[PDB]
Amino acid sequence: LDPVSIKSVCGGEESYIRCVEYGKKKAHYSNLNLLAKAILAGMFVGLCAHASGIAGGLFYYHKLREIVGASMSVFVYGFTFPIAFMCIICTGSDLFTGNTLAVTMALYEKKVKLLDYLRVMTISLFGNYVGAVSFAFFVSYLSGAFTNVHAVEKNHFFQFLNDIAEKKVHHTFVECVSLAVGCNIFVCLAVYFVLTLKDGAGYVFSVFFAVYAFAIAGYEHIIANIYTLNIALMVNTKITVYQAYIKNLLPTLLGNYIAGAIVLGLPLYFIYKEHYYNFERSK
Amino acid sequence: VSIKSVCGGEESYIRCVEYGKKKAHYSNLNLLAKAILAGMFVGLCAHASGIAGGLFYYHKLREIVGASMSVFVYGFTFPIAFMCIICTGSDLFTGNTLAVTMALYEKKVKLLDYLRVMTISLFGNYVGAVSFAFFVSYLSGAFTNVHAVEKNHFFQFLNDIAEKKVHHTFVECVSLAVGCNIFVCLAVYFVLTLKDGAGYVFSVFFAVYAFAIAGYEHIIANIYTLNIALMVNTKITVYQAYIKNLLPTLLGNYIAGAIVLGLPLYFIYKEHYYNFER
Amino acid sequence: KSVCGGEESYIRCVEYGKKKAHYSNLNLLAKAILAGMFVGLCAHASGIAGGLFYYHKLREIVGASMSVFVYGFTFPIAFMCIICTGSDLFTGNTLAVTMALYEKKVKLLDYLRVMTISLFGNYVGAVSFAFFVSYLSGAFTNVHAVEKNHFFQFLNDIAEKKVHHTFVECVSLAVGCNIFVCLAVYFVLTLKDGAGYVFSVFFAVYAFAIAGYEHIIANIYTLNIALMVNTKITVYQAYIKNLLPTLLGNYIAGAIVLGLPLYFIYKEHYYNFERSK
Amino acid sequence: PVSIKSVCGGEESYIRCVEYGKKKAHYSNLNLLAKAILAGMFVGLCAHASGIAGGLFYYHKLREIVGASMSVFVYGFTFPIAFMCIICTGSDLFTGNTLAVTMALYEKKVKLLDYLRVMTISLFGNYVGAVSFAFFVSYLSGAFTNVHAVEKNHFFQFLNDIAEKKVHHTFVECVSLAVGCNIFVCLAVYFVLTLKDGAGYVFSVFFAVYAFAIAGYEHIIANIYTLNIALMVNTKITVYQAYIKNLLPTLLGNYIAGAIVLGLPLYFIYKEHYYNFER
Amino acid sequence: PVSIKSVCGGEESYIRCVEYGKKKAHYSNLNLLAKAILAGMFVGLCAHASGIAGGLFYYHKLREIVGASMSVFVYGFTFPIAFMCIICTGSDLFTGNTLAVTMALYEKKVKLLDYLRVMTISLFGNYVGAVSFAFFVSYLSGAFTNVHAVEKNHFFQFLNDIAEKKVHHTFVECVSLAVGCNIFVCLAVYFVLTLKDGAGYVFSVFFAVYAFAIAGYEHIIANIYTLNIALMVNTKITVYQAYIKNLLPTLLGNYIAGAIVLGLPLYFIYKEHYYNFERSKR
Repeated sequence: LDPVSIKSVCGGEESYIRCVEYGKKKAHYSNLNLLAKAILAGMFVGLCAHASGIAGGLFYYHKLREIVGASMSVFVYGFTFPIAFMCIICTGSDLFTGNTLAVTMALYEKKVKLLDYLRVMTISLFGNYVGAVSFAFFVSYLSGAFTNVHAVEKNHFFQFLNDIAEKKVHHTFVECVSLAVGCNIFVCLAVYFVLTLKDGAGYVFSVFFAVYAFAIAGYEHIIANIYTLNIALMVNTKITVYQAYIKNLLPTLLGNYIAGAIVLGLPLYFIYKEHYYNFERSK
Repeated sequence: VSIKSVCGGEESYIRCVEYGKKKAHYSNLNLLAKAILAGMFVGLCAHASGIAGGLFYYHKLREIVGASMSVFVYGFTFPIAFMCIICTGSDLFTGNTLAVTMALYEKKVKLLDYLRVMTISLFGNYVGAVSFAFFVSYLSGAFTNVHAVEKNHFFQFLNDIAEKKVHHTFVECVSLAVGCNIFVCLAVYFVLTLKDGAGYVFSVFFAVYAFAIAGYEHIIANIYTLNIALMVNTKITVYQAYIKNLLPTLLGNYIAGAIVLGLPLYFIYKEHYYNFER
Repeated sequence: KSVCGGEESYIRCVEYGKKKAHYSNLNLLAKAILAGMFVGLCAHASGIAGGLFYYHKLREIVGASMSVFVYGFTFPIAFMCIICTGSDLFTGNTLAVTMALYEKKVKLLDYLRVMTISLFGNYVGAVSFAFFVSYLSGAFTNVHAVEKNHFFQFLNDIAEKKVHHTFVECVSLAVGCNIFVCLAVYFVLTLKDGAGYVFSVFFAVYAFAIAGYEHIIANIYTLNIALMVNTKITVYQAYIKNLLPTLLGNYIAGAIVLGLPLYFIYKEHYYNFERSK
Repeated sequence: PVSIKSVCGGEESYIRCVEYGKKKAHYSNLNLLAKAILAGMFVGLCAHASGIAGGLFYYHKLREIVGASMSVFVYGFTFPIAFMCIICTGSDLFTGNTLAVTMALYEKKVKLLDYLRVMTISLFGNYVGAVSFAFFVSYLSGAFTNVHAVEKNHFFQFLNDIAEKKVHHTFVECVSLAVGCNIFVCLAVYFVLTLKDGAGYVFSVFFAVYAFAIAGYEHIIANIYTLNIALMVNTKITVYQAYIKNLLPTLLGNYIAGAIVLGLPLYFIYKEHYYNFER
Repeated sequence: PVSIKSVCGGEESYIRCVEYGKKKAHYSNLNLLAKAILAGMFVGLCAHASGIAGGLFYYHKLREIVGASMSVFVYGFTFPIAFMCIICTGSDLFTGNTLAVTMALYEKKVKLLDYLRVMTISLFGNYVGAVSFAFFVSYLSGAFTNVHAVEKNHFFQFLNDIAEKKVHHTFVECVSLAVGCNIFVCLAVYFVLTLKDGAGYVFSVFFAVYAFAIAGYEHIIANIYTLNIALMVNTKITVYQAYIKNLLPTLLGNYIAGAIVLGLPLYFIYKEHYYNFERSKR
């Protein structure tokens, strides 16, 4: 006897087509369903961010730092954080960062009209913001986790956050923009990874490595940064709204959109636009 | 030749709805044993993980890394509980909320069966956890106070985790339980959708690991930890255990499983379960 | 799909347990011996590892955490070999052949023959890999210098602990062990894929080990070799205090706490499945 | 019950290799250039990420105990995802192409000019993408700046040390290190061509990449990224040391690894059965 | 939804093995030689990588606190990639193919002449590949050079230690350690042969070879590469202590493990089941 082979891989035309169709479907939903999907996605992001911050603050201890700095903490933070996108995608959710590439690709192919593009993007952005800030208020702020203690021994869950936030509010426009470009490149790949492996083992680990690289690299995300900076504002961490909404979030937003539609959408449309035709004529 | 293993959203929603539905033809007596066995599994993994963490809680290591490696290895070790629970047909409260409540919302179950399934499973988990705490953890002398400071790294850890679980306030434990049960319901959704074997392990692993290393409270693990921390004469009072820790984390886990994930999910997908029947 | 769980698992298990009696006697003995020396192999490995990390100056900071961690990380490879080769190990089969007995698929004499022969073969394999490999290698010998002796102190520091545990302690720890191992066999026969096999057995065994639970077969190896290298123990302590309670506890767990309930849980399904055809 | 064999042997990996290489030259001169640029982009991005990791693990005090141990390990843990992105995106890397297309040629499926067409388009696009990402992201971010203080300057100092060590080798050393690198790389390509699984695709490449990373091997495209960005951030190196001392030897070695060490023996083993295959 | 299971363990994993060990003997002399040489190249490559890792971790100040733990740990984490190379590219390795060729002989599918021929070709190719990589790559690359400076020499000293531990053994010690090594690697071959799924191959062989390496057992090919590179970079050993004190015992023990300790019970257990395979084949 001899077993039978299974094709657990299919790339190229297949993946691009899957992504364009994904972007196409997002049209014939309704406003409420997209709203809810986006809010759930924001909730998941915020939850995994809470978890990763607590890990980091554990490893960001009074004395470890005098030797090791912020390495172990950022590492475990990155290690803990990617579970979120698995939740998001396998729940049926909508992420603004993940929708840039797919839906602008469906736009380029002249399937999703413009008003649809705009309302989908706006609703997803709004819902993600809602989810993240909500989870920042109810679950985190009321849990007394990241609150100041005035004890060098015990306050290592505060400094960490503070530090990270104090880091994201001193860069310049160009810096944040490029870092967000890198972020969205990664997460778009991560999305491409989950629309291509078509198996359980492949999804988890590809998305894991993508998001771990994103985190350990120090890049920026409009949905993660919202959570972090809002909650740091809830604790009276040494930042303000100016330093957060007016300085950082707009850079990250524009960088994500760029890396989504231009850096990675135009090339992919150009390369494959001629094989997406032979699939639409047949059917 | 070619077909895709993973299936999210619609298929997974139908799956979870039917899984909640099937908890109501089991004649009131398989549920009890299934629950007690899941509780035994919980307490077993908790014993193992507490030993793991008391190892990295040594006298001198505390000074430098201060309770980091302990929590990390505890989280790394705890997950297998869920795999053994699911691969055995057992029943767990924190994971039954989501499914049975979705089934309820769809008018495939009544309030009677819903309430009694909830109650039976809760009681079975309590029974299993306390039984394992008595038979294995207390008589094994693994968590005995050896007053010497070199060898007492197994007791202190427990004393210094439960002591934390019992000096919260209400809202705090409620929120932390909401987080925990969101993670858990999500691990269950995974295990129902992936249906592969690879993610069947690693998705649940990562989810439970985040749960543990984040600081969230789980109703069953709490029962075990606190009961066995009572057996060994820690500095926790029996009032600080049942009226400060279990009530709020229970409420929070039910909140999370029932309204946070369930309601919006049933709202996004109500339409597409109305078509499968026909 | 590549996983069913719950019902089909019980049936797979009782069938796997039922085929152990059509086997000839010697074949079963050979499988048991192979499994014993597999256990001894992986134990030698895990021990050299935990000894590497039981270093003179590393102890004074972390104590013994790194060593036991590496032990638990390395050991979870024997049972993969036992399963893939078609062997038969005692702790793993306690549950399997007791269920076949419950459903009236196996008699008493044959069930007990299976148990005796498998235990004997496991002992043979363990002691054989001990003598012919671990003791002639000169790997655990003493050197009388704290710089290199970290491979012997470890042993002197572990079998001096399995020994001093009292009766109920060893019984409960063996219970935990055999529960983990029963779940491991359940998984490895119900999760139908390589990733599933490997990563559902690995975590179970790592937890068993890191938890301080005692296994009948592993402790045989450890105590034999600890006797050969002239550690600070004795045959009395090695056989009476540690092995008999471990055996009793492993059997109690595999055969009562775990198989007696689920048997009642999933009885009608096996019954009608055998009435099917 | 069903029987499954998601793996395949060497008789068909070689054929897939041949076919992949054969296909590679049938594309336009435009989409090939774009694929190359995209692969270089991926490479530069993951190199940025891995270098920031390694520098994070390069603190003042952690150096005085473990030197440069953990940094290389985390670097090599982070580096591998580049080839996943590349292969699943449909893009081509120059090193991978060196073995894939040389074989297409030996079998006489391709001709002598499309080989060079493809090689040069790929190398040009890889250089373009690497240098572009080095500029738009790694120099516009102040990540690898010389802040001039031993607390944070580690992020730069690491690069300095790595770069300096990379450019002080003799001609015969870099060619051999490059040989090893490209061997591992073409072998990971072989893997992802034959195994046909997500677990495979991910981890078979993870291990190989971690290996040629932490072994101190030299890769042709990686080096374009880290040497060009080094020039930007004003390390203690020089363009002569960066181009005539590393890239020429590295390229020669990568090529004589992809196309001789592994290419000729394989073409001797499995050529007969390719004749069996065609008909 | 349809069920799929990949691993058909036990009985099947024997049959395949036999056929495997048989194909090696229908091949030609050029093919098998090239295959062995490629496997040797792979072994030498991965061993160089692993030594560099371990010495990077064997830093002057790290040793005074940890000894040699992290070194061997990362060595064992890095080495288990040669095996996948050899498996997927179709090479004839010695310690591995010994069990299969035995099984093919015991089952009277192969002759004694052919057995000796295949074994000699395999071992010769391994020696060639490993020495070629130890000279053309590892020795010219100055990786393991002596600098006579402790802040930097930690890639040399590591080697100078490993070898200086492999050549203060006695005969029975090395024989048993080789027995163990081969009981591990033959087992790894069994895993990939019977798993038939992606993660199976990689992670099974990874754990097996990691345990092997961390165990301290000796494998005939790796020791060739290591002792030869050490002789190149002028450690404190010589050739007598290389082939007379380590390689003969190691090959002996490995062959014993392959064809006697393991396998022979696998013939006795299953000899019939092979006979169960032809008559119903047609």
